[PDB]
Amino acid sequence: VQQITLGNSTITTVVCYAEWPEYLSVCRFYTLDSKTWTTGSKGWCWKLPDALKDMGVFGQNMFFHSLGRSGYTVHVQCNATKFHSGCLLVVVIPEHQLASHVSVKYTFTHPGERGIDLSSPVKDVIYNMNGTLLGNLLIFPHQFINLRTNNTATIVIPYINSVPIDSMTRHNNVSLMVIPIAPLTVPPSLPITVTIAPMCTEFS
Amino acid sequence: VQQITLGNSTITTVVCYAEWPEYLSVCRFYTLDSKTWTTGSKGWCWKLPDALKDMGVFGQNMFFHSLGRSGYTVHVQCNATKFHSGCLLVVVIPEHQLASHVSVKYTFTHPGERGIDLSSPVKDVIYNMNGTLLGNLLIFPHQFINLRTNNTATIVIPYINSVPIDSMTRHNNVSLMVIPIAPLTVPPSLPITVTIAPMCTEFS
Amino acid sequence: VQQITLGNSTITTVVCYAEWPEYLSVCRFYTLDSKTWTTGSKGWCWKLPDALKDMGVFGQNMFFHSLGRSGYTVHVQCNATKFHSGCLLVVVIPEHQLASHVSVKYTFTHPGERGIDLSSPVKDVIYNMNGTLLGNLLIFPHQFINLRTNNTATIVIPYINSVPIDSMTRHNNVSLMVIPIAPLTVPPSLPITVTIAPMCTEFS
Amino acid sequence: TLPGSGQFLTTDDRQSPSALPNYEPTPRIHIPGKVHNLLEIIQVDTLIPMNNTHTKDEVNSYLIPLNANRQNEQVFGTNLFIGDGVFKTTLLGEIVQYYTHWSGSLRFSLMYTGPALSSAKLILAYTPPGARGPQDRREAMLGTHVVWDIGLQSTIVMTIPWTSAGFLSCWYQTSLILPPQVYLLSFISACPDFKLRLMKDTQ
Amino acid sequence: SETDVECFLGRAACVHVTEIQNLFNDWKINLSSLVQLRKKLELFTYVRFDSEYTILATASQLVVQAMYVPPGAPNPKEWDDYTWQSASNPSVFFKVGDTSRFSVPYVGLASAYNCFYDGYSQYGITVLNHMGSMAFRIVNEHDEHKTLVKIRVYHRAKHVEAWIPRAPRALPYTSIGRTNYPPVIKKRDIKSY
Amino acid sequence: SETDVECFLGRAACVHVTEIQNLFNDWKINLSSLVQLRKKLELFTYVRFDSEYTILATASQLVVQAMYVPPGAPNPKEWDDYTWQSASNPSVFFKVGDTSRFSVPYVGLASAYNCFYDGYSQYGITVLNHMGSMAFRIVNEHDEHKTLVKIRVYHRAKHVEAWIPRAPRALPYTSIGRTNYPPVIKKRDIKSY
Repeated sequence: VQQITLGNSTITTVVCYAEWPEYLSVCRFYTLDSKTWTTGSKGWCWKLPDALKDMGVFGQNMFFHSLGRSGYTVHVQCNATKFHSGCLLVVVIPEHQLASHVSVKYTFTHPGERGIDLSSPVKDVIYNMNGTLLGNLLIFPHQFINLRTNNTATIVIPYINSVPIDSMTRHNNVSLMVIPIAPLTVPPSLPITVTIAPMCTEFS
Repeated sequence: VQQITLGNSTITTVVCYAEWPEYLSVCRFYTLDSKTWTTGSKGWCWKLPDALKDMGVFGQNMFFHSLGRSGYTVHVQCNATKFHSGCLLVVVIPEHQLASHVSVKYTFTHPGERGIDLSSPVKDVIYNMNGTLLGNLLIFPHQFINLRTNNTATIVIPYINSVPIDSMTRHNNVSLMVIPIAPLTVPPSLPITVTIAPMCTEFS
Repeated sequence: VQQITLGNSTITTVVCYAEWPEYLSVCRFYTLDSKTWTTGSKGWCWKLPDALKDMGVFGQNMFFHSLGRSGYTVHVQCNATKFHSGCLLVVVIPEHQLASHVSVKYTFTHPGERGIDLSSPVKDVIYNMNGTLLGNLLIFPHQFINLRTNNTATIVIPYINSVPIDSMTRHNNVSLMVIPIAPLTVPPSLPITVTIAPMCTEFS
Repeated sequence: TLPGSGQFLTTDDRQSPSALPNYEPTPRIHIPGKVHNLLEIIQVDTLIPMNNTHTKDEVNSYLIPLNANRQNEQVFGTNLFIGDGVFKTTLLGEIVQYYTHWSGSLRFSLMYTGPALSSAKLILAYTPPGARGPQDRREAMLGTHVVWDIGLQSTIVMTIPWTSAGFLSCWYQTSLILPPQVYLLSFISACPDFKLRLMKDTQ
Repeated sequence: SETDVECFLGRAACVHVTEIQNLFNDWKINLSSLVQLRKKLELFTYVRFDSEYTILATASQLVVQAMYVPPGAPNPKEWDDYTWQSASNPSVFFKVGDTSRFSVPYVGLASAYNCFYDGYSQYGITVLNHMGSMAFRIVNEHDEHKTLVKIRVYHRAKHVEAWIPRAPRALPYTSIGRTNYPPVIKKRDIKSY
Repeated sequence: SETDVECFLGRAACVHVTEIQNLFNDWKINLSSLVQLRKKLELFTYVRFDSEYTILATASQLVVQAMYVPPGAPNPKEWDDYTWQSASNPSVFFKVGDTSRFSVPYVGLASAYNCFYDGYSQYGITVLNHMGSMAFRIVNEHDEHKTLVKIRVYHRAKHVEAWIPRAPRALPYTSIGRTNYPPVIKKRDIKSY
């Protein structure tokens, strides 16, 4: 029901491209720093597997072996009461080539667990970091989080890449982005907890 | 025949108490620094599992989990030609309480991969570090290495302890000692290579 | 076991291209002058059938009939004790076109039983007499003679030529070369006895 | 006529009229040692000129020198670039440099030529691509290796994993016991799984 | 049947319009130089198709060599280089005014070409979508006058396959291989029909 | 399948690049003149393949006769010799700018051509790998101006077979048919990776 248990960890609680992650150990829930959806937030972007580069055995085996191949189950939680409103857009962008704020430097294309706060590569949410309007980003696997309707969003990302295994430290397969379309109106801040659990994680 | 393969490693090449190591991953050959059996050597003492406290995954899991339980296959090699003589005494001493050169300090009872060179706790080889003559140490599982007769000695040590699992960092279950009884006479030094492979290694 | 008897002669003791010599009398062991592998030897080269141009019935029938076709079993022996070291490279080179020390004169391309001592055509062992490195000569049928490991080397050469029979006095089908790779280190000379026995010798 | 008619595409193999249709050429007989596939001859192990520290090419260039009274030092060390450096002139780098992509397993061998009284323990550690090559005997022994006793077994054969660049080092575990300079012989070959594609032309 | 990817991306486009002298130009095969083809290619992340070039050489006031240089072969540096005669570089000889036609297989290293690469191997500099290079030379010798042969190369993607549909591009391009951009939604009020 | 000898040695190489005047050149067919083809041929001792020439004649400021002279026929000594009209010499008539194409069978005397011959029949002078000779003449008559027709001959070995693999050649060549050579192993120390 509401107690998805994965490994030694336990938490309390939309298949991407209808292709379940599958093989050609390290499957646990990593709970990142909770983001504060203020009234003036423009979005968040998490790179995978770069977002898990320092998180225990997953982040260690990411740096030890060069080639790896991992799937994910992404839980994004915006806990709220029945008075709060707003909707977050959780999209998964394969090979999210960023546009610079000349190529974009490595420290920002690979930001790690913190990701890039778009309210601080280019941070213009209207062009999807690439000159494409944000509205046409709905072709990717998404789900709206309407506190009126929902409070959780789950995105099952398979391994999407052109080689069966690749260096996880130089290339992000997918990137989780959470962009607030309707602003938070409340009777002035609201936390977002993102917990990333790698599934079907393969190595060399 | 002569190519015992264990894991990702490969090497070129007497059951203790007739009790094979057995359960209630990390099994590989660790090749220590080769000792130089000079004409004036008095012996060597390796503590287990303390001798493997920093050797990769074995030494890491020794410090991560408190309780552990591991067996060993000890290969002690004194490579020589057909002109060299001498015999080394490889003995395994369970709960080898040392006598000080007041209790004996931790840095020497737990010497790690280097062990204690008895030619530098008390280092008197005649009393077995405890007031017992060296000759009565033959009740333990031993084998002589006569370069006339042999060049290798293998000692299979099971887990010998009074609790099923115990803290490996504060208590050495067994200690490998190699004491030269007949001195090396040659027509003036000879290397000894000791390779310790943990088998049946258990953790909490 | 160790007494290969061929004809009226008796001696005390790697198929080339896996093609056994075969027909479309004179099969005996000819023991050449023993070579002295000194510490400063660069190699030996024997031409066949030119190396047997004066050895009895084989060398006589080589000059009487123009066209002939013969196979060989080449025994190269470097007799030694169990203190001697070194390795000789016995290679068979089909159509070994030599490079001159303008074409190369007949007296040296056809040296007879003595062959060419490369320590005296071009005699540079590094270029295989042709501008090709000596290391890439291992594609031909070879065997190393390590006095540590072996003391004999046998090379079975079939008839390798583009016509079924050809004039043996103007064209060498194969050439035996023995090139010392590891130099002889001894506690300062060592004999090499080469005995060539023609097999499957055909004439017009 | 469709587009591209009357062109001469050099890669278009077509049948053509024979200028001598009556000439019956000399019949083909079976000469021994036919090579149908280049994977037949890269299976044969050839020497590696590993001692490039020599200023000229000579037979000593095939000899890796080993020295007595050496413990924990490095014997030799090499990269796996199959188009430049030490491998460019071996049979592997001489056929491999005709192509662009080499995906296949290798068989790397060594042979000790020292005296019958000499013995030594060398560590043959294989570091896969992406890690840094070991610079001491302990990082190498803690990895994947084979303890080859030169005194007992004079020849070792090591199967290098499928690669499609990794390092290879050698260290003295024990000191070399000399009799009352020694040389090492290294050989390289290809496993039968070695593919080759996009044949190129070096200029 | 016109909405299939074999028909949408698989139409002959002119990927390069050059002009040679009687001297040469090399060009990295990059279909993304065409904003009409680039705007169609960027609705997909990976796309794998065999190539097919039809080359039309026109004079302006003869034989044209069309050489496909595969990945890893050296490009010509002079009109009289040895690389022009390398046996591994396929070249087609056709007259000026006529048209040449050949096909190159899938020469990428991955299972598809990379239209976007989120990482480093230079964020856009990737060798997976490198199809090689084309060099052209009018084989003649000291012809007493110089005639400029305009060459028009028409590439047609065949056996087209596409994956990972992407958002359509609304704004123009500024660089090759990079998504760096310098209002597309035109203003109307919101209630007026 | 690219490592088979039918594909490795069997690719069209340009064996000769000449230039004729509006007068002739004879050339002993010798594929070993090309160090790119010679370096491929010298990894084998004997190799037997039927031949296939595609001849491209280009003008520079017409009909080109491509005559294959078999072993033993007399070569032309003047442009107006009787040997040009000998019925046993096959000749192909094609226009300048076009290309000719024909095939010659295995015309060697042994069961394979001899790439190396350890002996005398002149250590390299052997008649077993002699494939004959090619003579070219622009059939015209007192044309009021002289036009130089560059001819590019492309030979492609087909039905390739090889034997006796040899050591690969590391150093350059100095003569035709002789292995006479004038450090290839580049210096690194030996322990440094």
